[PDB]
Amino acid sequence: RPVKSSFREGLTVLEYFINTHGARKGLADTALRTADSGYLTRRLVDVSQ
Amino acid sequence: RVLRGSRLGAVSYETDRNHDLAPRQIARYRTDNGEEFEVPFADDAEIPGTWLC
Amino acid sequence: EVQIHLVREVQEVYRAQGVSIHDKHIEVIVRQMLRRVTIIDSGSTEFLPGSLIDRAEFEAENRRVVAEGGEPAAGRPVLMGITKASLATDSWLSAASFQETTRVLTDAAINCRSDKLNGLKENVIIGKLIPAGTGINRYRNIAVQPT
Amino acid sequence: NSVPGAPNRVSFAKLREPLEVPGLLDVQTDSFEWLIGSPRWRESAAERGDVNPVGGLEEVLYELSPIEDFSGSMSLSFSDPRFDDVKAPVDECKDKDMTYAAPLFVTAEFINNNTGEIKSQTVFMGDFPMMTEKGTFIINGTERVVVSQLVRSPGVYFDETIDKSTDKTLHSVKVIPSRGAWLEFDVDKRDTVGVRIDRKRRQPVTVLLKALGWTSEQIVERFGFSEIMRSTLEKDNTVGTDEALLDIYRKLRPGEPPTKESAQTLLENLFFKEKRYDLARVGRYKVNKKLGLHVGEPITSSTLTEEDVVATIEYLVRLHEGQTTMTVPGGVEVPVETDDIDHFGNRRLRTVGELIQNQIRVGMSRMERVVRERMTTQDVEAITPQTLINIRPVVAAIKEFFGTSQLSQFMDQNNPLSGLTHKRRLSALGPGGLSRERAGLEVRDVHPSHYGRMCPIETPEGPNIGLIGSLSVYARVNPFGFIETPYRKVVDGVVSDEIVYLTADEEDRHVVAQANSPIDADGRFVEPRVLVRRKAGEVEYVPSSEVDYMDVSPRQMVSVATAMIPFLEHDDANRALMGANMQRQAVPLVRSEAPLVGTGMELRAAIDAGDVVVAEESGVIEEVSADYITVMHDNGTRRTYRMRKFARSNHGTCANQCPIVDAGDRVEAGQVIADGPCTDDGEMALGKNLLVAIMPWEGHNYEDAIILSNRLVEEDVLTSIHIEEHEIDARDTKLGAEEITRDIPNISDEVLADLDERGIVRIGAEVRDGDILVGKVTPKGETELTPEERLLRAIFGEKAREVRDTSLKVPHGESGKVIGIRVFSREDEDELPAGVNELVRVYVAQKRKISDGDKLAGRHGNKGVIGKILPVEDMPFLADGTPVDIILNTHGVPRRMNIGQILETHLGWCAHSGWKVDAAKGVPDWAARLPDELLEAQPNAIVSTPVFDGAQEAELQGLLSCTLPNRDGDVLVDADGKAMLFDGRSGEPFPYPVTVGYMYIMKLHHLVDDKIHARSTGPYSMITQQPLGGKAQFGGQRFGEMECWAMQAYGAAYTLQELLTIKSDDTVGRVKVYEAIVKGENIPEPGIPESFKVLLKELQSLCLNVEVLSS
Amino acid sequence: RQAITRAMADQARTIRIPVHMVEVINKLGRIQRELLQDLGREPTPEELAKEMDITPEKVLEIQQYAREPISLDQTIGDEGDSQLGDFIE
Amino acid sequence: GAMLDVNFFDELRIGLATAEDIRQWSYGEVKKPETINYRTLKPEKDGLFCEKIFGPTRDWECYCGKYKRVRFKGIICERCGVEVTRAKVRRERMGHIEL
Amino acid sequence: KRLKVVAAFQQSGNSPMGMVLDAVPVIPPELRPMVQLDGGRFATSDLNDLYRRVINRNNRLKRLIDLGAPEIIVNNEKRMLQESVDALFDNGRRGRPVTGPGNRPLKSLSDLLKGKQGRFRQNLLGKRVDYSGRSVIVVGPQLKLHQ
Amino acid sequence: IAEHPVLLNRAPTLHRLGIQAFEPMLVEGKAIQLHPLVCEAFNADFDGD
DNA sequence: AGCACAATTTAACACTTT
DNA sequence: AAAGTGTTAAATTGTGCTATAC
Ligand SMILES: [Mg+2]
Ligand SMILES: [Zn+2]
Repeated sequence: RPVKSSFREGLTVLEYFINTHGARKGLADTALRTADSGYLTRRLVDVSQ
Repeated sequence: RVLRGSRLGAVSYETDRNHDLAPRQIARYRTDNGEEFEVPFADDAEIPGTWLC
Repeated sequence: EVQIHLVREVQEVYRAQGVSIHDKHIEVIVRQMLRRVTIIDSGSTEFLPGSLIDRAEFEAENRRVVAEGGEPAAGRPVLMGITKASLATDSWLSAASFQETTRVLTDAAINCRSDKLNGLKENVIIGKLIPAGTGINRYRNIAVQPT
Repeated sequence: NSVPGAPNRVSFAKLREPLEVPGLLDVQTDSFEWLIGSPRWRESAAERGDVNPVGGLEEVLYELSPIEDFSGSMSLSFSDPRFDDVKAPVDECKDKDMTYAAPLFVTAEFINNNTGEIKSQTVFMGDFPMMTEKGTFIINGTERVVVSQLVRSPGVYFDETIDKSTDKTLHSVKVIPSRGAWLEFDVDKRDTVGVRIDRKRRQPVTVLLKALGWTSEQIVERFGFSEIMRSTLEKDNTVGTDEALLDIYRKLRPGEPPTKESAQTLLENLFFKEKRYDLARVGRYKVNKKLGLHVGEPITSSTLTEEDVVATIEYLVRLHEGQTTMTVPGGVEVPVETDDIDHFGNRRLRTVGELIQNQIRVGMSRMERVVRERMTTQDVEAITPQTLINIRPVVAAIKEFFGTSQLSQFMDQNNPLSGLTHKRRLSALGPGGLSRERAGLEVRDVHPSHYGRMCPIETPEGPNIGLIGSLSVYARVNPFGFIETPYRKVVDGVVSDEIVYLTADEEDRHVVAQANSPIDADGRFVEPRVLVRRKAGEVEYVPSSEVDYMDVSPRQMVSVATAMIPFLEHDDANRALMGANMQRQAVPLVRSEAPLVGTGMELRAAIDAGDVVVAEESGVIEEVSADYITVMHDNGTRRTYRMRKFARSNHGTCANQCPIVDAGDRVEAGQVIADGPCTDDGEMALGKNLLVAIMPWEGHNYEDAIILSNRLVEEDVLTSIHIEEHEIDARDTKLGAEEITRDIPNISDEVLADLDERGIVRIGAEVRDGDILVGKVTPKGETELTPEERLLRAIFGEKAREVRDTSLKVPHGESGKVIGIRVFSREDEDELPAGVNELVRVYVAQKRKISDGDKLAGRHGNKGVIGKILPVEDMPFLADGTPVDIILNTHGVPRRMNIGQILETHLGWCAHSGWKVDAAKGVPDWAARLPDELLEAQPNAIVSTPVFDGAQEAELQGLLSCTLPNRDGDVLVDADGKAMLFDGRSGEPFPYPVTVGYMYIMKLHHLVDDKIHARSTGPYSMITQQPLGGKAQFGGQRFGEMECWAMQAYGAAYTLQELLTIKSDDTVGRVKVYEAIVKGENIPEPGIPESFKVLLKELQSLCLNVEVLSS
Repeated sequence: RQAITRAMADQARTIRIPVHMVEVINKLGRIQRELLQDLGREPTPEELAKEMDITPEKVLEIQQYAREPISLDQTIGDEGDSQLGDFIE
Repeated sequence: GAMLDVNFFDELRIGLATAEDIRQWSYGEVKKPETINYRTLKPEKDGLFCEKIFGPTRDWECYCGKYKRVRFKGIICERCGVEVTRAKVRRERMGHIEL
Repeated sequence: KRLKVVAAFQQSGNSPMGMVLDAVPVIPPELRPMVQLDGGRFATSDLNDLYRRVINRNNRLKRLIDLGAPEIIVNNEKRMLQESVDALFDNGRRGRPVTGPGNRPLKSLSDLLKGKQGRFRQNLLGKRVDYSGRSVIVVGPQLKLHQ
Repeated sequence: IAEHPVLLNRAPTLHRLGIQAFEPMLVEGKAIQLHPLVCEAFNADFDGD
């Protein structure tokens, strides 16, 4: 499209609704990524103690 | 809330000992498939003939 | 060359996001992968083909084999992951506490496999002192007296 | 607007809206009075279609009747379910711990066919729990909320996959009903079909099709294009009806003798007899709309018919060919495309009434096979139905639903906003829905069909993002369970007002404009091209003749809690999410000042949440007092409203309720007559207005911490009231009866000073941690003392006192006054459970100030705990000597992208002091599009910026240049928004100006007094002797796995061995360490942990000879 | 039928009750359900002892025998990591 | 090698348990499917909680109650069969069922 | 694959006769307690039902054999005994799991050791400790680094 | 309490510097006062941790 | 639910009777 | 030329894992 407004001028309705896609996908990926990293740390501690 | 519970019994506080204890005698029973079992008993006790080993 | 490849391919991912990890840590991890050899021909010394044996025990049983008839066991080095190597360890108490407790406990019992308590995961379990830091003999057997 | 006693709050809105905000609790109440069959729904269904409307209970009774056995000579029929009046009123139900209910009456009728009988009896079905006025149920005294659920709708779903082996496309289907068997028609890797029925490994189409009774000419005839179908008809090898029937039976059972019953009745007993396969009244709509069957018919036949089945196969064979349309014999043609499982036209909403209906159905089906069981073992002539009916499974299913479920939750009440947004919540997890760990990344994301139906901003933050959402403002639920959304239809480029409620399916068939489009006074767009939203979610730019719908307003995509953020469109979506989630956790203060700058959604989210006493009919106030308001209506009678004072909420917060009318006022219908917990003059007030500077001050506001002034502690700006409830009960034991009395075993006479003569404390007695509330003493039967204690009794002369001492003492760390004592007794006929002689509850009030460690938060997702409370003398003050109240940090503003918290800091200064736009020669250029009566404003004026149509960035800069002087002529804030602050601690001014303003901050419910825990030695567990967990018990902090890895990586062997043996498990080491610490000796060597010797026993009980060897 | 009902008396409860007390528990439960269906409400102990020709001090004592043990190894909250045995001091 | 397992650990060996080892650990055969009394809330004989096999519920008291002090320890009460001993050996004695 | 298990039973002093059972050990009753909660309520520890079912079907087999019975009833009883002991050792493996009230599977002996709840990762590797507390944190900008 | 160190720990304990010993000093209130330089090692922020 | 992995089948093959 | 017959690959099932504290 893309979003041509800024957060000082303020976004419109459609640009904000478009922005919510990536802004929620990043949060879900952060939760799943910190779930995945502890398993890798656990296996690395166990193979090399 | 907390919900305390107990398996029914008691805990006594006699400090343990190991020298003066009333004296005991050992019986020995014999089961059907040739096994031998030693059972302690008090001296003032009628030692029974059959025992569930 | 596989050490160069593994260190470079891990450190590339860690460099692309601006994280500095020194290579000695990745080398400590990578050294624990290449510790074993697989058997081609058994010779005649108790080694099943296709089994993954430690390199030191393999060279010990190939050292002894020059006496009592020379037939050296032939094996190539293998590279295996951290789960596969962490599961195939000597200690049976340290491997059951990690993954697949049923199928580790049930083939430790068939082999009558014993433990010696030398890692620091079983000394954590049994309540002993771990053998690292102030728990080794040369540090905790210090005698202190006034001059 | 259109509320009679509203405060005059001026708005910055540049647009007008045709449709006003609906009755926000209509998602809950309209689905219950469909289930009852109230005359409101009976009218409102006919008001929009619905030629014959049937109730929620009529739909179960009409699909259970008639009960007929295999004899076929006797029939039982239920009809006309009606309700009696409620047994107890609402507040009394919350007093005596009884549930809100009403008796159910259903006319039964038993007709024997051999002689003819009509004894139609009226049967009492049960005490059915009723919904209150505010959309909540009252169960066992407490208040619960039944939450809506998102499930996929049953029907036909097509999809397309690409496998990387042979690089072709495989189109599959899934016909998923409610309560039936599955069947898929795949296309395999080799060119074939995928006709696996009830998940058993394979089939080709011609086995099922010739099993259905189709000759081998008609398969080539109807499936004639069908280059795959004749291929499978060559490679199938199975010819005939019986030869395929034996194959179907042998693949389905497996290995059973083929009969002629199991040939032609198994296929009709899996998809055609309406007791093992019944896709619901939603599903028969979906297949009729998808395949294009007989749409011009009001069909009610919930069984899978045969014709649609073969139509399904044709659809699949026209999908793996390349096509767009398909006409079936006898129906309209339809588009041919794959379906999305997460579209909002395939994701329906099981609301509150449908869950009750499912529980009543599964209860009646247990009731059903008792009736025909006693239709045989009894002798007729005559068995009234009454003999026949046993309603015990239905009431058991109802009671087992309302408690002990995950969809009937405790009401989230610590302000009206959380009470409002705990209803209107669309949760995806629960029974019959997906799980929390088995949920992929596809359902969590925002689909483009969420616009106007679910809010993309408001959702939880933990491991529940996307699984729990909330409805929009203008949304509405279909009779089938889909979600509608209003639109203004525009004809010939002229926007009319015929408001149509579209669903998510037919929204994509049209195109939809944008709400902030320049309509010019008739309906015509000013610009010839409009912004628009196309079918797949694309954002086009289309000329103004194809546009056929417009939004009814901006803020339509956004929820109720999200619409109360001023300057939403300047915040990032993560911070707006946190700001919408931190508004439902604020506590009710004792003063509750209204916000100085808000949106228009405060006044409507308070009178619809129900925590505000609203005058019913227009009258005139006769008598007001802090307990009651008697108004006198215009026609005769009076009405008394009883305010609830200092009631405990579900979460400990106060529920005070005070009037705002005097003893001579004239009121109108709907006017707010008494404020609630977090309200001020009828509108929501969650926090307070505080003077804020944005300087970083001396490292106390370092990395999100907030420092305060001491004025807020001296003047009770952020003081709340918290009420705790303590409960004890005297039961009947095996040795006697527990007695509540002042006669307590061995204890001082000083700790009995507040207890009265019958046990419990006095109202007004101040308690602390360790004081006795209810004096209760339980019989102990027998034990024999130690010789030392038996000597100590004989010296002082005290008896043994064989009864125990189990009193009710307050838990560790709590204190406060005593409000009330509620005591139920068996001797006064109160309702208590079996073997409970007495049951007493004591309420404890506590007035909490603000303290360092408490958590404050703003509206824009900014938050942080108090790190410092400075005295009022050393705090940066202005030129007046007025000190500031909070000092927020600079470095948290730019990197979090929520600078709307700066803009309400600026407008909040203007609304503090008032502007006057001097249009003495003309209105200036910035204020050309301002409304009138914003050109000037008196000080402390409340304004309102709506969500996506508010104050622009070029009008705050105008209002900042006229910011009327305080008492002397002295402008304290210049045009940039910054002021010149002195230093309260050193004296000399700060060298550069500093942004000051008025922010609206809220005190969250994450207080320090609920979080601090300490433990030296407390209760231990049962099997393994490790300590307990949590502040309710004593509990120790868990020293888990990663902490052990950290202590091993340090090299500290001895601290690890101490944390793992003599602090958790070493049972003889625990008391030895305590003795060595008290007597002052050295800590002994640890033993063996008693959780390791449990492992040896659980390994020896698995038949493993685990033996420990020495050397 | 005698063998099936005697087995359901003997080996169906974790705390073994003799068959006469199982008989009076079944009789009390049947009389309670019948009086509930006749009354449309739950009966009372002194009401139940009128039907069964016993004292009302006997009825609650009989009712406090037929309470079966709640299992120690079920998850109690929605957070599934906790069981019941982690909460009993 | 060390059944008390107090601080002398050199190895820890696992293995299959033959039927001669299972009736060597055990202190008697449980032969009734009974747990506890319903009135007297005392453990029944030859059941899953039997005192005779697993140990005393109270410290240094037998089942019938003839011996109740630490002066008698190690002996077995001739009328009830319960060895008077501490009471926390109920969490360490085993038991076996003969199939 | 077969040489692995045959060499395991050949090398050590094991014998495969321990794979079929003839006596079943019973865990001491303080590890499967029966705790009387206040209010006169009882709680059993879910291993008692499986032990009860094993000794129940064993007593019924011992009665059917002495009474004299056709082969069908005795074979059905022996299959029920096999399924009861299999439900005791590892529930839910062969066939459908034994459920209690509420359609939840009962907890067998194998479910005490597996998982992130097993005895191993829950109570052996990380424990709760005495002499500890927790609280919220605020910033302390006047302290020294060690305070 | 003088010269008696205490271990402070913040979950998750990612590296070995997530457990550190300090000496204590009695502070009125109910919040632990952390030093503003160790917050990089704990990865602690003061928004309610 | 999926991601991986190793054990256990349809079927695809030449080889040898019939 | 049919008919097995045993040996050799793709399909086919089951097992195990999935962060941390309140
Ligand atoms: Mg934080
Ligand atoms: Zn005795």
